[PDB]
Amino acid sequence: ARPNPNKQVVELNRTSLYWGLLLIFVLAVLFSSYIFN
Amino acid sequence: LVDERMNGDGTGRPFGVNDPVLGWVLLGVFGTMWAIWFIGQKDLGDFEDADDGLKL
Amino acid sequence: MNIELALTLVSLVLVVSAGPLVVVLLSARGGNL
Amino acid sequence: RRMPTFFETFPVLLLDKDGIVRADVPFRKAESKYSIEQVGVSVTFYGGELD
Amino acid sequence: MLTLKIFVYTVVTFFVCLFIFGFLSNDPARNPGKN
Amino acid sequence: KLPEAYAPFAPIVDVLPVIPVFFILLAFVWQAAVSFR
Amino acid sequence: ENSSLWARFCEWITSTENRLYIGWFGVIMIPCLLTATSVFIIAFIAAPPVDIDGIREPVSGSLLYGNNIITGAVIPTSNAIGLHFYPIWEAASLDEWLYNGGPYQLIVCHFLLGVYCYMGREWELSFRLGMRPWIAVAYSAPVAAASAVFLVYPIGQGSFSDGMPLGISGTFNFMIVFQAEHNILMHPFHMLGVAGVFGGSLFSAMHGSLVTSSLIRETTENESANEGYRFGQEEETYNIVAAHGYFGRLIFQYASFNNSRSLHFFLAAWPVIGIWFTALGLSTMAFNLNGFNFNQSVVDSQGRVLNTWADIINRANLGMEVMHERNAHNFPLDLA
Amino acid sequence: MEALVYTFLLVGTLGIIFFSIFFRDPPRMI
Amino acid sequence: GRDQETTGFAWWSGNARLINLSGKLLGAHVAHAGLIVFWAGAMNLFEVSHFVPEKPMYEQGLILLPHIATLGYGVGPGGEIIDTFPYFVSGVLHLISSAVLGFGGVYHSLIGPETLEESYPFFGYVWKDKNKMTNILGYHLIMLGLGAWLLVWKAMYFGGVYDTWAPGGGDVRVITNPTTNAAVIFGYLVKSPFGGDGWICSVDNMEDIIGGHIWIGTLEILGGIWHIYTTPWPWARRAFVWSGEAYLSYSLGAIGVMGFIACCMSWFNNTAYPSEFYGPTGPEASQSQAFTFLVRDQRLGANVASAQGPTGLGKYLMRSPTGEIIFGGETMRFWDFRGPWLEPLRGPNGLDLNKLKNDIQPWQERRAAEYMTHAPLGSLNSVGGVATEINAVNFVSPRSWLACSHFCLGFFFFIGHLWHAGRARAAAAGFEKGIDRFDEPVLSMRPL
Amino acid sequence: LTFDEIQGLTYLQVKGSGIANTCPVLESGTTNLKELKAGSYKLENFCIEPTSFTVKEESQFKGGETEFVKTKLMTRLTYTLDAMSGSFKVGSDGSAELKEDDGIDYAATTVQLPGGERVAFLFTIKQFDGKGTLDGIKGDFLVPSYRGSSFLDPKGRGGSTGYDNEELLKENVKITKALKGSAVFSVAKVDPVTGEIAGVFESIQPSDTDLGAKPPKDIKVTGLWYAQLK
Amino acid sequence: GLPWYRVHTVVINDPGRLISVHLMHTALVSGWAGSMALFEISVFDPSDPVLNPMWRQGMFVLPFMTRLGITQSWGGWTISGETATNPGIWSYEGVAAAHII
Ligand SMILES: CCCCCCCCCCCCCCCCCC(=O)OC[C@H](CO[C@@H]1O[C@H](CO[C@H]2O[C@H](CO)[C@H](O)[C@H](O)[C@H]2O)[C@H](O)[C@H](O)[C@H]1O)OC(=O)CCCCCCCCCCCCCCCCC
Ligand code: CLA
Ligand code: CLA
Ligand code: CLA
Ligand SMILES: CCCCCCCCCCCCCCCC(=O)OC[C@H](CO[C@@H]1O[C@H](CS(=O)(=O)O)[C@@H](O)[C@H](O)[C@H]1O)OC(=O)CCCCCCCCCCCCCCC
Ligand SMILES: CC1=C(/C=C/C(C)=C/C=C/C(C)=C/C=C/C=C(C)/C=C/C=C(C)/C=C/C2=C(C)CCCC2(C)C)C(C)(C)CCC1
Ligand SMILES: CC1=C(/C=C/C(C)=C/C=C/C(C)=C/C=C/C=C(C)/C=C/C=C(C)/C=C/C2=C(C)CCCC2(C)C)C(C)(C)CCC1
Ligand SMILES: CC1=C(/C=C/C(C)=C/C=C/C(C)=C/C=C/C=C(C)/C=C/C=C(C)/C=C/C2=C(C)CCCC2(C)C)C(C)(C)CCC1
Ligand code: OEX
Ligand SMILES: [Cl-]
Repeated sequence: ARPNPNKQVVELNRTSLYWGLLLIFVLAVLFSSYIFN
Repeated sequence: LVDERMNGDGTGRPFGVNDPVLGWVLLGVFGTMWAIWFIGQKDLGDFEDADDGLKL
Repeated sequence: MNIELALTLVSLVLVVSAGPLVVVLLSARGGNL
Repeated sequence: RRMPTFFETFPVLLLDKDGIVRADVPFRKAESKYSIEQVGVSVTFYGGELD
Repeated sequence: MLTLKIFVYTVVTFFVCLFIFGFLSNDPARNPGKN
Repeated sequence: KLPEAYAPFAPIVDVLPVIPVFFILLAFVWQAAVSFR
Repeated sequence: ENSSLWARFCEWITSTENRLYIGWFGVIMIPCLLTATSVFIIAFIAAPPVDIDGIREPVSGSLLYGNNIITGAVIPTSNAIGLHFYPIWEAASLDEWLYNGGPYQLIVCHFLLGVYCYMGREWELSFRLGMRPWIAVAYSAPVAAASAVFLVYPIGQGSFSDGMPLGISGTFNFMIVFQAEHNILMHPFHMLGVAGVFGGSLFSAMHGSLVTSSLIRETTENESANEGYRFGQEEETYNIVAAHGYFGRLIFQYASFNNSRSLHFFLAAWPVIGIWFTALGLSTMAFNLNGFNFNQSVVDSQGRVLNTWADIINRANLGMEVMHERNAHNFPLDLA
Repeated sequence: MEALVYTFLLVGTLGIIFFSIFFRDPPRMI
Repeated sequence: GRDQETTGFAWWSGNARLINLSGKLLGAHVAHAGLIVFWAGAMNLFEVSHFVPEKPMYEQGLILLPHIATLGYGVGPGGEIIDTFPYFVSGVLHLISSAVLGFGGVYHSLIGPETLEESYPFFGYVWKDKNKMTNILGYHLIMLGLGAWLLVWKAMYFGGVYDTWAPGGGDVRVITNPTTNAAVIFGYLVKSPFGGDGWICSVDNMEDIIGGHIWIGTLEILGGIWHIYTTPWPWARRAFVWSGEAYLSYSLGAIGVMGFIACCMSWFNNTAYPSEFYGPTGPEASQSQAFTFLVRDQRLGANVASAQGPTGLGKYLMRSPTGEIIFGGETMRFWDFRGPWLEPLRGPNGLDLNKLKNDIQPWQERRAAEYMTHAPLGSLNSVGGVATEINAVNFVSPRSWLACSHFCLGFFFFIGHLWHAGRARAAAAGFEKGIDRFDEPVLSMRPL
Repeated sequence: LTFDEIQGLTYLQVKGSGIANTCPVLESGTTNLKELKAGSYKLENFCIEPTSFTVKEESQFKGGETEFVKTKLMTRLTYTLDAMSGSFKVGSDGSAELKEDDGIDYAATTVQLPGGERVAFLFTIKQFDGKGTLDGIKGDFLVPSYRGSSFLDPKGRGGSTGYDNEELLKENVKITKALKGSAVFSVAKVDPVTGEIAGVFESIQPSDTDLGAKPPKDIKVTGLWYAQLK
Repeated sequence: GLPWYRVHTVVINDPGRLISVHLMHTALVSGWAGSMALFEISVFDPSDPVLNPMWRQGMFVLPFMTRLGITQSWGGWTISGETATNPGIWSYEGVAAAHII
């Protein structure tokens, strides 16, 4: 029907990519010691 | 007789009906769909005419 | 070589000849085919 | 008779010195005139572990 | 199983009758062509 | 087999089934005669 | 308005503005295919093993019973049933239905009725848009082929066990047992159908190459060549005289179609006629008219038989004749 | 174990076929 | 003669030029009707010419003689041949009479009037004239209404027909009491076509086959008069297409279904196609194997009831899934068989074990040993075994030629249906030539 | 039906109805055993017909009390023995016996338990000879091998035919020996004139062994039976 | 534009999409429970309830069906020490297929 006027855009700049990928790998270093027991 | 069945595959009963409720199911559904078609025939053109088909 | 097998093949020549012979005789004489 | 490269499974045969079938493990055990228990083939080892 | 056989006959003869009474309803004039 | 007054005509009757195949081949002959007008 | 309940309904079925057109074939196609689809998925996953041959050795066909995608199948109806109509209600218990080869005959009857009518609505929409109607003819070439492997072949053999299973490895057994009994590779109808698809693939690789190789320059080189065509345009997107001119140099000038309407007819007519013979092939092989047989055919003087390749193909067939249905045959002929 | 891995990949293919029909890129003319 | 630029139709769709030409089209059907009779006469004389009357008829590669022999010409008890002169007459009768049809097919196609509309008013027809079509329909319904009665009269007055269910071997019997009960006759039509029921192939006695044609003889003489005096009703005007090609495709849908039935009836029915003349059926030759190889235990004396097979099922006799005493092996799929050499061995509970050990006639095994050998499975170059069978014999069954030919002949007519019934529906609408390029109906629709 | 109610039917009037799976029931007869005639009488048309198949199942549950569980039949109508015949000697006080030797004295049958899994056997009372009073004809019979000796596995193995390949249990044991069953009869009603007697039985036999690859199971059978005398 | 953690607040304005999302979350929560049930009844061991019981086997959604009165499988077994006379339509397999449809 009508186009929705609530269309918003999402963005993730490079300095936030680096906090994301460093978050994931570090606690993957943490918890993977426990998953294999 | 360890179990109960139709026992009606090689019998050759007409239309596969063996219980007479099936004949009323065969006919009563048919008459109802006919009844809706016969009423709605008023919209489908009135070809009460000499020659009025999809002719060529 | 039989007399039966020969006359059979003579019989086939005559019919196969009779096909286009109707076409030839109207392609020359009449011209309405 | 050794296994050729192509057959994954080859029926066992016992050729003689000259290359003629003498004993075998058959498929049909019902009719049998060449099976090894009607022949009596024995195995001898030379060295290794069963010397 | 008789309860199931009376149900298939209601289903089939419903859709078979939409077919037969569907093509009778002036299908050859349900075309985009003009005359 | 054929009757004995008819037996000298066995070589002609062994051609007769093939005749209707020659009618469809004639219709291509005739259309070549009119040169596919 | 003044329209009836029925006319409201018929101006919805034949409405050409639905996302998927229904039509009057689709009112009995759609409830048959959704029947046959939803029962095919369940028997491919959870069917208990089926006695296929009547000798009470059930054959597994489910993913839950230790099969993978390739070895999964929907096992055909048992040999003891034969051609008796065996619906779900003639069985006493539901598990007696499953063990005897139940969902094979439920699928095939709804499948074949569904694809006869999918051919129907390919006509029906083409009448609703003013198209010429012969796409429904071209879909009859697989429909002729699928009617033979499911229905025409179990009639001539007398049982739905000899039909083709609904499985990838199930198909491959059906190809082997068939040629062992009927020698399909030495039948000229299978020779036409083989030429129907080797010719059919050649006529698609060759036609599709030349249309790509004659595209008009309209884009850049970083952008794809598919961006030159815009949808619904009127002018032609490739040079046609250049492709006939190319292919005329390639073999000779008489060996090419310049008329593009005569071209696209030839692409339709070549495989469709070719599949019709290989559909009629195993239709005639269903009634036990096998193929060629040149066994012990090349003989010299003094009465000695020379091998040919046809005697080698004999040995393949004779090695598979004595192995299919391994615990069935009590008698030295395979009449069934 | 693999009997549920197979059925993921079967209904996964049927997922795209649902999305490729109804959520297709609509072909706009001209 | 006709060119292309006056009609549009090319040389290969050339017979479509004479749609609107009534008189030329009339010679086209008559000339074709000559060729059907001409094939009937020529192939009959050809098969009589190569006929050895001491060997069985189905062994010699014959399909038209058992059609004549089923009617009961020159045949005696058991299936043997008395004299082959009536087989010579019909081949002579059709062959001379084809030339009479041949002359009229040449005449109207060349010199007779190309449109017999304004000159011969009873014969002239326009394809949209509905009353005239129902006349030309209704005249011919009498012609094959009466043609059904010839089989009826020949079975009740003129010697009868070969009844393969005669006691003590098959024999010609005059049908005296034809079964004309409507509940018995119409029970075949609304019977299921699957196994054990067998839609119309399972008519098992000659009393019904002759009894049926009294109905179909009466009906399209009654129905033939109905279409003469009436026009189609306005629902039939709302349902059909009224052109020339539309009438053809209606017929092609019919005789596509006719081919598939004769495909199946010559494969299964050993009553209208008796096994003494057309050879055994597939189910008959398979059941002949287990019967003859049960005689082969009776001369050795082992217990056929106690003969357990390898799977624990019964080597010789086992139980049907509806609980009946039947044969065993892979021939368990053919337990729906009935035959006159086998039905005198069956009691209530299937075939009787006490009867088979004692009450075997000698002539029954003499027939069930030919049927072991002459099973219909063969090759294409007429070898005649399984595919793993060497070039020894020369036999493929007439049941296998009739079932294969009339499947394929009765298949393309369904492709003939889908051609013309689409084209006649299109050309009546207007767009058989293509899209108009000025107002195509797609451009007037909403998207998606 | 009675005997001549069955015998009046033709083959077309019975095919596909399951009537032929039945043994003839009797209406006219003596309920209280009046006759007590002695001597030799031809045990003819001795056919039985079962009612319920329950198996001695070693329980899923850990408790060591076995039971008999109700089953679902997987074969359609192949379970009735028929046309077994012999002699039925009768004495004076009530000592009588029966000996049968021929006819369809065995019939294969698979059947299903809950939990999904299946179990097969061949239903036989062949070579059975019981003595005693007219309430108990308790005795013993043999059970033949279920498969034959020439039976093949899915991998081409077996005793009479087959190649091979810890797994020596699966090919070197292909047994073709016959075990032993236990059968109990009971005469219920006697006809004095027409010579046809009925009754109730109860039979018990082992199931199947996969040619010696699993321990077999034992099955209770109930039902009715029938026997003529002339 | 949004951050990554405010992406679901496009729904907060209009009512109509908020049903569509709350239906999608409802379809997952049920579809978990249908998947969790079928997964677990395919790895259940009804053999020894006195000593290898239901709880020790390590099991999550099947006691929540048993507590409201589902004690029979389509396989034919029960919990308490018997087998199924008839399971009926509402059994372990049927409730598992009830949530998925
Ligand atoms: C073991 C046994 C099992 C048995 C199973 C049963 C199987 C039965 C198989 C039957 C197969 C027949 C199928 C084809 C039928 C074709 C009907 C048709 O084309 O029909 C076309 C014609 C059209 O009729 C005409 O319809 C016209 C409509 O006019 C209307 O419309 C016109 C324009 O359209 C004008 O506008 C006009 O003003 C307006 O009035 C007029 O009414 C005409 O007078 C009238 O003749 O219909 C008619 O003649 C129809 C005449 C026949 C009707 C038959 C009815 C049978 C009913 C059986 C009992 C059913 C009980 C039902 C109960 C329901 C509740 C539970
Ligand atoms: C059995 C099949 C059959 C029949 C009966 C016809 C009949 C006809 N066709 Mg068609 N046709 C056919 C097959 C058939 N056709 C096929 C297979 C093709 C494709 C090649 C065509 C293509 C075609 C075209 C393109 C045209 C026709 C036309 C015609 C008509 C006139 C022919 C003509 O001008 O004569 C003149 C022809 C000749 C003089 C040649 C000689 C023909 C004679 C009759 C052969 C004699 C055979 C036999 C030996 C006679 C026995 C003697 C007898 C008295 C005992 C005629 C009604 C024409 C038409 O549209 O009419 C308006 C036309 O233009 N046909
Ligand atoms: C092959 C010859 C032939 C042909 C081509 C036609 C063609 C036609 N007929 Mg005619 N007709 C014929 C033979 C023929 N008929 C015969 C032999 C009779 C006598 C019975 C009739 C009696 C007849 C009547 C009375 C009428 C027609 C009508 C029509 C027209 C429309 C038919 C229609 O809509 O069918 C479409 C098909 C259907 C709607 C369904 C028909 C299925 C029938 C009912 C078979 C079911 C019978 C069943 C087996 C019995 C069950 C028994 C059970 C209870 C035990 C059409 C022009 C009609 C017409 O236009 O009037 C002039 C009309 O009113 N015909
Ligand atoms: C009923 C529950 C519920 C609902 C409907 C909302 C709804 C909302 N919250 Mg709130 N919130 C909730 C619970 C809820 N919240 C809880 C419990 C917390 C504490 C942890 C928060 C903390 C919170 C903050 C801090 C913020 C919101 C924001 C928002 C808004 C946008 C959410 C968004 O963009 O996420 C986008 C989410 C993703 C892109 C993916 C996140 C990935 C998660 C962390 C892990 C993966 C999901 C996991 C596997 C699923 C398991 C579910 C679990 C229940 C079992 C929206 C109004 C935002 C807001 O209001 O700004 C306007 C905001 O800044 N919420
Ligand atoms: C039988 C099912 C079995 C299970 C199914 C599992 C499926 C798994 C594979 C899914 C494949 C998805 C591929 C990408 C789809 C796509 O690009 O759509 C693009 C469309 C664009 O539509 C657009 O929508 C627009 C309207 S609006 O702007 O969105 O309001 C409109 O303008 C535009 O024309 C229109 O094109 O995006 C949408 O509108 C809907 C969102 C789709 C993204 C979610 C898909 C993933 C969730 C699936 C369900 C859960 C599955 C769990 C695993 C993820
Ligand atoms: C139209 C046309 C056409 C067609 C034509 C036709 C088709 C015709 C037909 C015709 C015909 C259809 C004919 C027929 C004929 C026949 C005849 C002419 C016969 C004769 C016979 C005889 C001669 C016989 C003899 C004999 C005898 C007596 C017996 C035995 C011996 C003998 C064999 C000697 C076409 C296509 C071309 C096209 C164009 C046109
Ligand atoms: C002799 C004989 C017999 C009998 C037979 C008979 C009696 C028959 C009849 C038959 C019949 C009596 C048939 C009928 C049929 C019908 C039909 C086949 C129908 C069809 C229909 C149609 C085709 C329609 C269509 C349509 C539709 C669907 C819708 C709309 C459109 C139209 C209308 C088109 C018997 C078996 C005894 C024995 C053997 C032989
Ligand atoms: C990370 C993690 C987590 C989370 C998890 C989750 C969140 C899960 C989920 C899961 C899920 C959530 C699953 C689901 C599934 C679903 C399903 C599986 C569904 C299916 C469905 C279907 C398949 C449907 C179908 C259909 C359609 C569509 C149409 C209609 C009909 C039918 C039915 C066919 C947590 C933290 C907690 C912890 C652990 C780890
Ligand atoms: O089913 Mn499937 O494949 Ca007609 O052959 Mn006998 O059966 Mn069975 O073997 Mn070979
Ligand atoms: Cl066999």
